[PDB]
This record gives sequence, structure tokens and C-alpha cells, in this order.
Amino acid sequence: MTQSPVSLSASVGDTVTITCRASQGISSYLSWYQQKPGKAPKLLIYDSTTLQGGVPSRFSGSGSGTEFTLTISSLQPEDFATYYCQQYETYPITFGGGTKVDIKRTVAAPSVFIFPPSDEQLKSGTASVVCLLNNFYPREAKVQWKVDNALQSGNSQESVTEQDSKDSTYSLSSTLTLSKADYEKHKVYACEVTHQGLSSPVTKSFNR
Amino acid sequence: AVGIGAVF
Repeated sequence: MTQSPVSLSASVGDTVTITCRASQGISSYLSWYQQKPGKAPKLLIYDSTTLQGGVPSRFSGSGSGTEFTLTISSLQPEDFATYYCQQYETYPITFGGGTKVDIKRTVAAPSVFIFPPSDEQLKSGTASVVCLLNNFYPREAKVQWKVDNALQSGNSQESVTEQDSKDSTYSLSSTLTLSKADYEKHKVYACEVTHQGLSSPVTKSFNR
Repeated sequence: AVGIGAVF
């Protein structure tokens, strides 16, 4: 089972297509679901082509055998969501990996900020260095950590907000977590940010 | 079929 694409940007009024491939051939035993964040899934279409009562007519399912398409015509604001196919020819019942449809807007470069650990965090015995990428679009972004101008992997974690309801951007935190002894066996700390809105990777840094 | 495909 293979659902594509993994993600998709569109505007209100567009027509979107999502596809599911099931190479073993599953006749018409496929359904489509919609899911919004923090909510239960909703069945849109079953038996490949049947629209569930109460689901808007702008949703249409097609296919038989190996390739299946969900077409969402004239996208409405309520349609920005994640979509999943489900195969039920055989057990185990299996879902596709999902397709997130988000809102298209113009490219916006992140504003990048770096936060040096407070004295009290250093007395903590564990220090967290935070790099903020603020209000960017599209979602795709890359963060690398550099200590003493040298690459560091393994001790960072990323967290991202949902698309902002006012300006349709994302924000992301990258947190580098080290022991106090380790925190400054080092001198200079930096994070380099790569994004489509930057003509070249931006680095913000500190030392002390 | 299985799941909702076997309710009948």
C-alpha cells in the first residue's frame, strides 16, 4: 500500500488529487478518510466510489484494482486536513501513510533567534539551547547544530506549530540538550537554518 | 472482503 503525495499545498477553490496504490489488486475494497488535528477520522467514501451521505459532493473517489484516486474539487476552508486511504480486501486492514493538505501562501523566510541557557539552568545540571525559526512558509526546513564551529548530531529535538490561522505560517523550535559539564567544554554555539526563503543558510550564534 | 466489506 502506498499513498501519495505525503503533503500538498493548495488554495480555496483549487482541485486536489490524492492517490493510493495497492499492487496486489484489491478490486473496489478501499475507503477514504478525513482527519483534523485533535479529532476523530471521518469516512468520506467507501467501496472506492460511493460518497457517504452528508459528505459534500465535491469529494469523489475513483479506481478499481491497483490505483485509486480521491479528487477534492473546489477546495473549501473546512477541507484542509489529513486524508487516509484504507484497504479492506484482506486482514490486516491497512491505512495509507496519509496526505496532509495545507494552505498555500507566498514563500516567507524564517526569522531566526538563538537562546543561551540561563545561569539557573546551568546550576540545573542540564542545559538546553533553543533555536527558534519564526513565521516561515513552506513547512520544509533544516536545522544543523555547530559547537566550536564543529557539527554536532544526536542531542537535539524539533517541535513545530500547526499552520497559523492568521498568516498561514509555521514556527519551529530546535532544542539542543547537554549536561552542564558538557555544555561548556565548548566556547561558541550556533544553529544554521536552511529554507527556500533564504538565498543562503543563516547562522545565529553565541559564546560565553 | 473484510471490515466494512463484510457487514453483509
